[PDB]
Amino acid sequence: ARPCIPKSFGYSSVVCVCNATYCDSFDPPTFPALGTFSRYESTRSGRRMELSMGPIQANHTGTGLLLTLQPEQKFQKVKGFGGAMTDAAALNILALSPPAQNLLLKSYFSEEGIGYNIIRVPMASCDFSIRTYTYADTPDDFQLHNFSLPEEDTKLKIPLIHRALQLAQRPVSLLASPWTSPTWLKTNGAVNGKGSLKGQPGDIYHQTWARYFVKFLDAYAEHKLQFWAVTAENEPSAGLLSGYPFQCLGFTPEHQRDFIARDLGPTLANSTHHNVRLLMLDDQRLLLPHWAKVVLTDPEAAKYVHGIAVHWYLDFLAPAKATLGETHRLFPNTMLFASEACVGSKFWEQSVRLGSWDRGMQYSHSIITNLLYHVVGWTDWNLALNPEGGPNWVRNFVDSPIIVDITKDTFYKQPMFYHLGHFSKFIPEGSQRVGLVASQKNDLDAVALMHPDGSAVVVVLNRSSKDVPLTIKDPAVGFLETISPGYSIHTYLWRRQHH
Ligand SMILES: *[C@@H]1O[C@H](CO)[C@@H](O[C@@H]2O[C@H](CO)[C@@H](O)[C@H](O)[C@H]2NC(C)=O)[C@H](O)[C@H]1NC(C)=O
Ligand SMILES: *[C@@H]1O[C@H](CO)[C@@H](O[C@@H]2O[C@H](CO)[C@@H](O)[C@H](O)[C@H]2NC(C)=O)[C@H](O)[C@H]1NC(C)=O
Ligand SMILES: C=C(C)c1cccc([C@@H](N)CN(C)S(=O)(=O)c2cc(F)cc(F)c2)c1
Ligand SMILES: *[C@@H]1O[C@H](CO)[C@@H](O)[C@H](O)[C@H]1NC(C)=O
Ligand SMILES: [K+]
Ligand SMILES: [K+]
Repeated sequence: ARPCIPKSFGYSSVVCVCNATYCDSFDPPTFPALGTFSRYESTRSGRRMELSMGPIQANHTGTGLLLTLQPEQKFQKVKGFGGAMTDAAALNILALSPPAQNLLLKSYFSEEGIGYNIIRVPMASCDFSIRTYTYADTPDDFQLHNFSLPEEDTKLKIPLIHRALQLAQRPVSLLASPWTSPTWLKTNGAVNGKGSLKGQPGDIYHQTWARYFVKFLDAYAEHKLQFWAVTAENEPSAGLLSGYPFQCLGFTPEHQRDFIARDLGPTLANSTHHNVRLLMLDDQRLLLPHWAKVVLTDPEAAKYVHGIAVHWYLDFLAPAKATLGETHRLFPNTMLFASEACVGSKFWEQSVRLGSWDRGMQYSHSIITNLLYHVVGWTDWNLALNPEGGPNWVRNFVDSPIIVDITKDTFYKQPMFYHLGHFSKFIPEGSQRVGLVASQKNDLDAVALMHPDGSAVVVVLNRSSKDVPLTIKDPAVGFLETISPGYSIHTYLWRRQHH
């Protein structure tokens, strides 16, 4: 439709520039006819999800790298992909002119963009807020008569979510997560710092907190928004830490277990929102498998927990097999879901690196990692930030796939945007990961899935500098002869028919 207008800021690759009159976009999605494949290619050298087509061939007589699809080796079904409508994201989006706002939202949520189908919604304030508040700051309101949504919700987040839903053809799922409770429910009486709910699960404090989730869902439902899931707390481990700088609420895994079993599970199940799924953890992966063991081996907690939400701070190393792998082995029927990821959080690295191919590769490598370890979806953090990586009331700035420069009424689509889009655009909800076997050792990262309609999608990431010729074999269908250029990412799509 409209190509990337590239701009360099001195990092390893380019951003695509959008403004009030222009943004890069795709034509309406169509599949290549049976016997043809589509390839979307992005490269450090500047290609941005460029479409080409090739033939599927009956024969192959190379001896080089062969990737054989395993369409009958089935893994997890995919929920989807998206990002977070924080106060910071909403403020940044709405600071653009109406035309630029629309082109930003279409970039993420339209079929002429990358087809996001998940939005994570903070329950009141977090670090990516400029005001500290909860929905029930009036103290000792245990029946939550004064619970209400402030303008951050009613004027900023909710209208933007509605606009996103209008632009999407794919059903969008919302996920809610709280950072802090009202301070009068907390041992330390502050939004931040070390502190937990007062008392113990099953008591008035805990019941009030569970009821606040229902009040939140009720309030959003009054605005005609329904949630797919909630998490039991954003990063519950954070509130166990002395001096924690911003909004938090500390739970040990035992506290979370008992809160879910006694309070949050029963309260949600008793409500009109009983179909909303409950995800535990919502925290970093080295807390697994221990946290899953503590919560899910209690049958009274386990019956309320639909899944385990994981956060990915891509700046930092941690094992995958020992965390996600072991958790899936122990609890295969409890889905894993990546509810937050970000990069740029180290104080000594530039929060926003406009055009960083490396940060793009961190996004796609993380997504592939997640999908190969059974994770059913992947959710970015802030949908948009300013060039400082904000706003953020504690200056905990980070990067975002879209960076807004309001002085030019312009926004920049980072490599991260395209790396995420190589997945989000091409993996409909209900797709199933399938196997993909390499004939020889190689430097590529790849994942294969099957759409609900049986079509194939393969993503190939090359983090190496070398162009790698390869062949994809679909045993039902034939061979795709291709190349994975150095510092590229490709998505391949084709129709599958059997004979
Ligand atoms: C939005 O960005 C576009 C693309 O850069 C601007 O349009 C370009 O303007 C330059 C300078 O006149 C032309 O040489 C290009 O040919 C234009 N490109 C296209 C695709 O039209 C546009 O002026 C910007 N809009 C605003 C409101 O600033
Ligand atoms: C379970 O859900 C029902 C709502 O259907 C709750 O019943 C309401 O309780 C409030 C007081 O908390 C009353 O003022 C309403 O009149 C009740 N409504 C109905 C329709 O019965 C019930 O309290 C909930 N139980 C819990 C949370 O333990
Ligand atoms: C191209 C194919 C099909 C392929 C088959 C087997 C192995 C490989 C490896 N070169 C890389 N893998 C270990 S991986 O692709 O399985 C992988 C990549 C990732 F980004 C995160 C991860 F945990 C595993 C490639
Ligand atoms: C494919 O393979 C066999 C090799 O013997 C041959 O019969 C056939 O003509 C080849 N070429 C094509 C285009 O199918
Ligand atoms: K209030
Ligand atoms: K930083």
